Amino acid sequence: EKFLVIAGPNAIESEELLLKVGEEIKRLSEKFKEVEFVFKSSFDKANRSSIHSFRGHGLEYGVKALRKVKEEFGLKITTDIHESWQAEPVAEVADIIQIPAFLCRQTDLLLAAAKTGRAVNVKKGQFLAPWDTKNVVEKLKFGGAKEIYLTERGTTFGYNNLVVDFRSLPIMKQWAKVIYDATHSVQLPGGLGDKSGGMREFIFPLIRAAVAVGCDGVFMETHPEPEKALSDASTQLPLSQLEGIIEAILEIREVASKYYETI
Amino acid sequence: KFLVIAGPNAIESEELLLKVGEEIKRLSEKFKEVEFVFKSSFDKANRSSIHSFRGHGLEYGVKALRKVKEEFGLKITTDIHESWQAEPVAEVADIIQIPAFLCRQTDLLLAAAKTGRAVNVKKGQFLAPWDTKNVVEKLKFGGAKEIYLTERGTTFGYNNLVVDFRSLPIMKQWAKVIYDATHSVQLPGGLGDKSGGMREFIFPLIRAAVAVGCDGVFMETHPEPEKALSDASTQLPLSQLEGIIEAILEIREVASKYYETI
Amino acid sequence: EKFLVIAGPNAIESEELLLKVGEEIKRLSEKFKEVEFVFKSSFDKANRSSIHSFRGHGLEYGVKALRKVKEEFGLKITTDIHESWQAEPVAEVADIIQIPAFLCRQTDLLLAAAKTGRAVNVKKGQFLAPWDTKNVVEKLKFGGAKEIYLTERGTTFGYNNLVVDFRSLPIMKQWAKVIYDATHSVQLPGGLGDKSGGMREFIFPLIRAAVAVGCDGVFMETHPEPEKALSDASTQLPLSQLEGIIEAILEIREVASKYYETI
Amino acid sequence: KFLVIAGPNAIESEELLLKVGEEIKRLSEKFKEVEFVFKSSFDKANRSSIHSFRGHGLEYGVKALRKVKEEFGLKITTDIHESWQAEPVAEVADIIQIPAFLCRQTDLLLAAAKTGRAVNVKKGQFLAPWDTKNVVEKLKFGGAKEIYLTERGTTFGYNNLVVDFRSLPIMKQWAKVIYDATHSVQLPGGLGDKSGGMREFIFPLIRAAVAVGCDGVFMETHPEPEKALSDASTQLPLSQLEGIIEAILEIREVASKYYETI
Ligand SMILES: O=P(O)(O)OC[C@H]1O[C@@H](O)[C@H](O)[C@@H]1O
Ligand SMILES: O=P(O)(O)OC[C@H]1O[C@@H](O)[C@H](O)[C@@H]1O
Ligand SMILES: O=P(O)(O)OC[C@H]1O[C@@H](O)[C@H](O)[C@@H]1O
Ligand SMILES: O=P(O)(O)OC[C@H]1O[C@@H](O)[C@H](O)[C@@H]1O
Repeated sequence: EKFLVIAGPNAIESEELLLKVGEEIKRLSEKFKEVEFVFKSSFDKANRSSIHSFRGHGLEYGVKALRKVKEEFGLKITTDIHESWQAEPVAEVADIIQIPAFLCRQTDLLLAAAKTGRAVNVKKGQFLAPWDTKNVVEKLKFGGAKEIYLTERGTTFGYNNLVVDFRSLPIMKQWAKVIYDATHSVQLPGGLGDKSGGMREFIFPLIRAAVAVGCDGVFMETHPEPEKALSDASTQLPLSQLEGIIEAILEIREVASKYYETI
Repeated sequence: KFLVIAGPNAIESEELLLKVGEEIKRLSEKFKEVEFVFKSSFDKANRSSIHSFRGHGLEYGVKALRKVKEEFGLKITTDIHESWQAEPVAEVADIIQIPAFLCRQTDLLLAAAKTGRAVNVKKGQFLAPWDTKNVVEKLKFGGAKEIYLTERGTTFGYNNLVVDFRSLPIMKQWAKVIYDATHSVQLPGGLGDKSGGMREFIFPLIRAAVAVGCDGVFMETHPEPEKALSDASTQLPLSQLEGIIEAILEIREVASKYYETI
Repeated sequence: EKFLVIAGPNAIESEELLLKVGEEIKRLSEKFKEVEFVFKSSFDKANRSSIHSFRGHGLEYGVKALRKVKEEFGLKITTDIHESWQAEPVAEVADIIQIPAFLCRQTDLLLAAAKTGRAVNVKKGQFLAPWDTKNVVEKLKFGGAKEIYLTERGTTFGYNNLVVDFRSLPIMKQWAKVIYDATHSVQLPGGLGDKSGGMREFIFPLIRAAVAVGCDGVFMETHPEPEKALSDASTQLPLSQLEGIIEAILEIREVASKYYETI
Repeated sequence: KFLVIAGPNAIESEELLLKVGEEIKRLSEKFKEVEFVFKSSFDKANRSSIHSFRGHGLEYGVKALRKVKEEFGLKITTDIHESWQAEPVAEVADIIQIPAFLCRQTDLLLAAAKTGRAVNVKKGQFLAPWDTKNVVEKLKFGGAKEIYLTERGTTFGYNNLVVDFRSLPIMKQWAKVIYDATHSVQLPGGLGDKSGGMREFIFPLIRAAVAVGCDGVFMETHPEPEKALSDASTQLPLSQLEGIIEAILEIREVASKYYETI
């Protein structure tokens, strides 16, 4: 099957940032024809730790910027919703509606996404056990979703730390396509006090682990200059490294694929 | 004075709310040293299963809660799940409750603060005690003046929660602290299509809460927990409420002498 | 029943330190007649994180120093063993043989303590679940132990941190007398890099929690000047505070006792 | 070259050791790119139950292991539990293994280092990856020159272990790293009087280990795990060993190009 790579800047800092990142993703989609690229970026960070952190420029602006990426680069789009009413308008541009980790249990939000007809990707809550996502998929199917994804993004391990239990990949694959979020999996929630931290040095090794185990795609946030990102600056991958990382996971996936267990 | 938040988990009917409210009123008259606040959710917006009980709607819920406040003269508290619900709920709710999974949703917090009502935030199972400082800050920015933080357990491996009592003194640095004696013993998704829990530990842990030191306790109670349409594994039998309250007042009286300052 | 208080300096830094601490414990045992005091101190710290940390002055010296405390103050004694052969000689002075947390599963060590005829107190491993201690008691009974204690000293919670799940008290009470270790429960394993850290400000509050829940005794390490301790300096209680803490737990125990559930 | 530690968990009999040793020898001849080390414990000193299988003694165990080394010319590794066992075991063991629960016992570590043999320490379920720096230091102080650190899971709530693969690169800073594919999927005391485990995850996680990067893998194997007198829930069927090894060599070959330096 076609491997999915969801990538883009964490937040829509500006329409210009999106086009800059989108141009590279478009170039990569031309080379890596066996990959299905989906451009990602949030029109709003509705769950920042601090009231003083960057949130975004609103839904209207965000959708407009995302539509510009799809229009100019012919790229598929995905962004996350935070309250039920946002589903309808976001569905106008988003091919995949993303459900935030903390909100993976909010029935109304899941139902709102499901009835749009768009695909739905649920970030697995840090409080959820792999087998607890079965009910998440059931809600979505009940709501009309035909294309469902579950994203592994780490589990609460003590305070301000997350661990990735790779056993979750084959488990969640029993009821949905599985995506591995390579950048949030290394973040240290609230690690910096007023903001979450992260350990970039582990992004690549853990992504190699994910593809060796077997998943249906990877989620990677990238920015031209991570250090200047208005959000998740500790975990966003330098745009220049995207190509190399993608080539690596395709190679590892190929050599490992024959050993992937049938679920 | 000591705060005691109690009532049925979900508003299964205003009939249920009146029966429980009646007992809470009787206790209210018996323990003048305590401030009772009646709690009940008009909607369970985070059930594990799509087929589980959610409720009868915000309008039915607000009406029933209003009945309780008018008939028993009890303060009210219920939780909201989306920003637009803050305003209508503020009509009856003396304290607006913010769900644990939603403790980081800025718009929900601000919406609650805007109503001018008191705000009680359930500490997320994914949050560290010190991470709540930022939660309180958002609320103050939103104009909230009476803010509470509720301990309800922390993710400990899969389908299990642990109560780190160090959180009580830590959170006390920036807000009034409440101990949720009901959900702290629940086992998330432990029953497959529902969450479980161990009632035998409710009392022991609540005794620990007052020995450590907290500004109040949160306890869900139902006449027949077994028949509850929600959180049946953790809800306390209405008949046992009085005994537990008297017990925590006694322990608090003696232990309060040692509560550390600030 | 008579409440047990196990206290003393973490390690036998010198015979003089033991006598100094012992004099205070003797004085307290005279006032708190309803309490059964047991003097504790390790003749060896066999599990320090660093090879450069203080271990002790040997078994022979340690036993001699402990015997001096029992002889001079008529106090009961308890110390921990690390290998099977130490049981016999330690049993000569120790009324209660303590089994280290990391060693709570070493069958031979448990058996060695059990056959001495002395009481045995097992520190619950940081890797053990409350219900896993049942088999620990079974081994001891099999080995001849008639007086068994299980000590709560925290559970691994993420890295370099421990949490106390007070549900363990009523659970372990099903098969043994339960002791709460008020000082190790607040330590941060390896928190200081080459040594473990600790948070003293939580010692008293958590001990209040333990007695409110209900236990058969408390374990508290104390030192005249914690800051100068050659081990566990972050968690040892100033000797001057011992009396106050003891009085407090007796008061809380009394008021709470009528509510203690029958196991 | 890549290290592969394999063999039956416990020395149930030298007969069992010879049968398994025979297959490991055959693989040894088939994969010259790999260095095989035969493993088997002469004693299970940490069983949950007093009634469970422990072994036939150090003398019987050392003799059987010596048979394996002499008949198949395979290096040997077995674990010790008390300081005095280091010396006699060093007679046959090329690598002395230190049990996870005992990774902080200074005298055990020093005793192992003194023999001059290689030392492989199972990382305690209570240890953080960075805490192992001190473990290696003790061994160097004791005179050890060939030191390994083995990842075998970390305590994650009750009766469960999680593998934090970030530990591989972190521990690589001070020792050669081995991934225990067998015990990493075990569920401590999960079966009441014994530990459980989920075999279905052994292979997937071992693939992750080589993709991340490690100096070797540790896998316990038994002709009929079902009949094993120990760790029956995690031991790998002898027939499946070849396939898994070929698979990890292939993955390692491709992924090794990306192993980060230092
Ligand atoms: O405000 P902090 O704690 O940095 O992090 C919240 C972030 O974590 C993720 O949910 C989002 O990317 C959001 O920006
Ligand atoms: O998993 P289930 O039992 O469906 O729901 C979890 C419960 O935990 C709390 O958030 C609510 O009271 C809710 O009903
Ligand atoms: O060397 P560190 O890490 O400080 O701590 C080991 C200590 O933790 C407890 O088992 C003992 O009291 C021992 O001294
Ligand atoms: O709980 P049980 O199955 O008795 O023993 C735990 C096992 O885990 C490992 O230390 C040993 O291989 C031992 O046999």
